[PDB]
Amino acid sequence: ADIVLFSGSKHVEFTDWGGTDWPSAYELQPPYQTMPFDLNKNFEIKVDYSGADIVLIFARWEHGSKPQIWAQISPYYVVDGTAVFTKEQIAKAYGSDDFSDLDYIGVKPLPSADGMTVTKIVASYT
Repeated sequence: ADIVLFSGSKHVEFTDWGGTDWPSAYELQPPYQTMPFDLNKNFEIKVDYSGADIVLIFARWEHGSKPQIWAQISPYYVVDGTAVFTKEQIAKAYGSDDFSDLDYIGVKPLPSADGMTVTKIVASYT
């Protein structure tokens, strides 16, 4: 499967850390939503984009005395305008590939002048 997570054209503005928000090309909260792809399989996220450097985030909020994880990864490669982030890379930044307590997944720009445009996001099994 090539699962189409997003298709079309979505332009995002993000200029500075001081701002009112840090928007996303694409976001999921695994505890509050059905997952559109399987995290226990060996996935890749492929993003067709333009403009700002893009990152993929897997986050677990601080709970009790288990600390917050904010695992923010750059693509494995970007080629001809498509960034590819792999499970290996995110599982390494997250500390494990145990995504049980996973709270948030986002595809987000880093600060720029032009912002980022996304035309397509795909989940893929390796």
